[PDB]
Amino acid sequence: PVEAAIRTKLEEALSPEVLELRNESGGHAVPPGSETHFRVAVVSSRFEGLSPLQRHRLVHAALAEELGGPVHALAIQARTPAQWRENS
Repeated sequence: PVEAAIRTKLEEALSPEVLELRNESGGHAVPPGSETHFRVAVVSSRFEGLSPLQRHRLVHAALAEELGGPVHALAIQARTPAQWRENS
């Protein structure tokens, strides 16, 4: 399932601390074995040194197949552990 796959792929790609994620694709008339449509939240030490928009544009342009490989539509939120530890 694409949530276990994107978990594994992002753990190979950007070395996470933490994730909270969901598929929305049970909302659509999509074929059996299809999970087209997705949401992610992520914490990683790889997301500091950056503006929030700057890092988002970096995942969206760099990692388009690494996020959206088996998923024809998805959205992210990307975070740092010191922000997540305190308040988000």
